[PDB]
Amino acid sequence: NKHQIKQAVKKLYDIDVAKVNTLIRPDGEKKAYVRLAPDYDALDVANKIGII
Amino acid sequence: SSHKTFRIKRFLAKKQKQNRPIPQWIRMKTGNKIRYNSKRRHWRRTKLGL
Amino acid sequence: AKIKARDLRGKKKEELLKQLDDLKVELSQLRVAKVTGGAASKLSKIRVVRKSIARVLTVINQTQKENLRKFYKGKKYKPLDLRPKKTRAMRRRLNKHEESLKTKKQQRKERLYPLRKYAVKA
RNA sequence: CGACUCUUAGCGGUGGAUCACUCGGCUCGUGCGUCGAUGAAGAACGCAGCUAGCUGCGAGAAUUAAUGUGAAUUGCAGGACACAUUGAUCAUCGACACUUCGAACGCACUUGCGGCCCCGGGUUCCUCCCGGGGCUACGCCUGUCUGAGCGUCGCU
RNA sequence: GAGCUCUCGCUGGCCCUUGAAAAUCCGGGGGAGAGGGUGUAAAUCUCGCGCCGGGCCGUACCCAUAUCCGCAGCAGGUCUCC
RNA sequence: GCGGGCCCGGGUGGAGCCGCCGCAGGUGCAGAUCUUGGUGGUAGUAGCAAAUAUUCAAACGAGAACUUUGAAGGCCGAAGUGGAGAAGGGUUCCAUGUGAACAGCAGUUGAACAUGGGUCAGUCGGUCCUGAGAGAUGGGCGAGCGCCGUUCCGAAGGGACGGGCGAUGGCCUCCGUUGCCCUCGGCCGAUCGAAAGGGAGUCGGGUUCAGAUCCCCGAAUCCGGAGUGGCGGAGAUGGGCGCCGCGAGGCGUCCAGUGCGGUAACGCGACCGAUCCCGGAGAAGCCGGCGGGAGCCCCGGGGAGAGUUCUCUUUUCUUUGUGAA
RNA sequence: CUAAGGCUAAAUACCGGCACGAGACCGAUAGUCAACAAGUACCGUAAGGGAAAGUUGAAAAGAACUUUGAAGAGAGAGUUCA
RNA sequence: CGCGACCUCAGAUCAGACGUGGCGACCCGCUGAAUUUAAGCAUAUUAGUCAGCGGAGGAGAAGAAACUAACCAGGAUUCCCUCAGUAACGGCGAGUGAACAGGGAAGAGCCCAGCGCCGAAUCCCCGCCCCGCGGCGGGGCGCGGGACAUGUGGCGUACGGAAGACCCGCUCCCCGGCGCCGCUCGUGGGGGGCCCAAGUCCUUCUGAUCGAGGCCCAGCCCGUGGACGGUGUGAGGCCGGUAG
Ligand SMILES: [Mg+2]
Ligand SMILES: [Mg+2]
Ligand SMILES: [Mg+2]
Ligand SMILES: [Mg+2]
Ligand SMILES: [Mg+2]
Ligand SMILES: [Mg+2]
Ligand SMILES: [Mg+2]
Ligand SMILES: [Mg+2]
Ligand SMILES: [Mg+2]
Ligand SMILES: [Mg+2]
Ligand SMILES: [Mg+2]
Ligand SMILES: [Mg+2]
Ligand SMILES: [Mg+2]
Ligand SMILES: [Mg+2]
Ligand SMILES: [Mg+2]
Ligand SMILES: [Mg+2]
Ligand SMILES: [Mg+2]
Ligand SMILES: [Mg+2]
Ligand SMILES: [Mg+2]
Ligand SMILES: [Mg+2]
Ligand SMILES: [Mg+2]
Ligand SMILES: [Mg+2]
Repeated sequence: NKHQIKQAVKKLYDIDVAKVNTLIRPDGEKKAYVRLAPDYDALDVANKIGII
Repeated sequence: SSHKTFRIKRFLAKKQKQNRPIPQWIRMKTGNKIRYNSKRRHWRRTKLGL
Repeated sequence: AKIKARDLRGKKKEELLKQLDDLKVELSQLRVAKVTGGAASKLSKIRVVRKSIARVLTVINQTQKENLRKFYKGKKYKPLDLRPKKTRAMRRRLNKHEESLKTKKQQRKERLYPLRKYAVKA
């Protein structure tokens, strides 16, 4: 659920989430857009996790 | 139909994932008798009669 | 780097949980590396980490269930999962004490007229 | 001598007949003769570095543990292992684990709505809310508790 | 501008045809009860702001002389709006 | 050798085979509109003719009647060959590349093939309600799987307020929870049944190769919670009496105070209240006539951009606005 | 003989299941439909219907390289006893 | 006006258990036809068969005479041969059709109600202690509960039984654990794992021998091992196995 996704992201990446938008892809996998709070930057955490 | 249920969507997703062709490195195995997927499904014929 | 059950048998529960957490973090990082190209060496570690996680969880579960069945050893009523599971019909079978049970009439007959050993032509 | 047409022969085409091979069938016979509410048969969905099908497996998901054996798997890289080490693969398999439907069990089958307890986030039980854990089907036997009767009786 | 379409509102005609149920929301009749006692309280079908949350599923495209059904890119068939 | 057939020569072939004495059989094909598979004449033949129509130049490209670009000529002529949906389809959608096979010519093209990408919601719908109907329990039948029936041969509501007791928890002040006792209580059959019926609440601009009333920006709104009430405001600060003080005003006491205005329809930001009862909305057919509002069309002009100007035309063509709350 | 009460192994059957053995049986249009990714592909709304399809070589040693062609395709060369 | 027993009847997310479905070759209980034959067809036949329903196990069912016989009698049930295509049934047509005795395979008998005698002498559940507890038992300690006199248990059932009288000789069977020696017939019971003989000998063919010739006797060695399969053909001795 979106609450579970928000809590999991918060616990994993030590981030605060504004909102989460989810969808089911036409392959069986669930895709979620995690909106970050204005205090944190998505590019910085993306560099930290390794994706760029 | 753009108004599908969850079960139908999962079924369609599984069929779509199964529709892919056979990888090439399978042919290089020792005991291999397979040349093509032979189960490819097109959307014009064999209309998946759900 | 190999994880073996022999070392995990004696480790405390909290140490095993911490090791499981570390392995799960490593597996998540391996998945992130897998979806970002990565390398063959990185990709071959996914199975190793998955099997290490399986070993840690197997040790945890075996130790927990052994302790739990040690606790219930002696109690008349035990949890269903700890009861012996042979078959549906074999659990409905007699208790092995009633099969040996004999009525007073049967015991009287057997005691009074036991089967004897005999031979002929002499 | 022309072209076309007819017969025969050599060679070259279409086709896969015949023969020889066979990890497959058919028939007879021997021993054993075992499913399930501690959740059967069957079905669905997922699981491999590269993986469609078959086969195997169940979020511990191409297998975990233990035992036996003892140097591989292999289509390619990667490699764990020192193969003077419980030690790679295999076979056995007695420990653990075993998603969703399904006799299928809170109510219906949309994966939608609920109730009873405990813990954590929020609290400093405060009820909203969120997450996790255990329960909540029918019939029936023994026993317990709480009950009804202008049923049969006894005292006041 | 009897101009076309949509909408709102009056007024009539027809029935031996009289033209849906439930969820849900609201108003009214009563006063069982509460309040503090002379500066305060019980109440606000909450008057104006202020704080927190709203979970799950579908969402691409065709919708038809070529993405549907007729063995097919078949002169056939297939419910609507502008 | 009459014959059924057989023995040698040559070539190919690469792994088993035959004679004789007996035994046994799924043992001999020209037909059965026989079964399966393959191949001919027909035959390079019928045919590639329903719905007006194409032409020029350039580009890519080995290759152009069919691709793309520009120009010209046409058609569909707002009940369209336009723009969006429902059922159905299920990746056919988007980008890149190939031209093996398919698109009854071709193709540099495709809905073909191979790689990747793409569907973001409290407000849009399912989810809630019931309709026609379906279908459990109670009951009855049936050898039986089951069937009949949905109120009928039922001890059918496990809910609630007010009071009492008992217990725990939390500054056992104050409250919540649970258990018991008293009390109150009609419903009408569990349940399912509509993405076009009923059903509170979101719009404007921008944005992608492909998604946007869903993403971003900016403005709102509905429902639920709100304990310790976060605030203000309404219940609200009236009169009499006895004193003090020039007065404003201050003190003590008796009370009133669950609002106010208008003759009226009714109005004012609020303006105690239970079990119970009544009513309304939801909640209604078809057709005719008339009137109001909006969108579009029409006319007289101002601007802005523009085709014609060999003659005329203060010219003809396009645009000229503001969301919900 | 003593009904209207009850129990009991053995000699018996076994086209399903588990694990074995054998054959005067068939040898890929045969033998089970299925020797192979077979109750699979595919057909029908459904109950259901249901195939075709084995063989390079001892060893891939599976034709490097040169040349024409855009390529499919050829000409040389090479491997192998072939 | 309430309380206390009993009888009938409800509620449970009350404590602990049990049934549901699947397979179904063989088995048991029901239901149950028409093709077909009769050269037509209606009784018959197909046929207690297929189809349908329900219920188990490793087997099921049956089973120890309310029997067969009429003999100088036999003696539970099940299966084989024969009885026997017979007695009998049947538009006496087509057709259908057993049983007894005899020979075998196997062989095993028993228990209640009632009738009566024993102080319910009987059984289930919960607490504690000891043993083992992975097919939850045994003993003891509980004025701890319940069931039972609307009848539990002991003796005892058609072959007779019970109690006394007194004739005769005398006192081991079963259950639950603790361990132990013999490895218990395919000639070591079952399952699993690791192993145990002998040419790659000399020439010669071939792409490659497992081919051919020869080697103290068909030839060199083993043989209680000369089955089979693999290995570049056709291998007792190359390898796994084979015999023991
Ligand atoms: Mg079609
Ligand atoms: Mg007795
Ligand atoms: Mg769309
Ligand atoms: Mg067309
Ligand atoms: Mg022609
Ligand atoms: Mg026209
Ligand atoms: Mg259109
Ligand atoms: Mg496209
Ligand atoms: Mg073509
Ligand atoms: Mg409904
Ligand atoms: Mg065949
Ligand atoms: Mg006849
Ligand atoms: Mg006839
Ligand atoms: Mg006839
Ligand atoms: Mg009959
Ligand atoms: Mg019996
Ligand atoms: Mg007899
Ligand atoms: Mg005779
Ligand atoms: Mg008695
Ligand atoms: Mg061989
Ligand atoms: Mg050999
Ligand atoms: Mg040897």
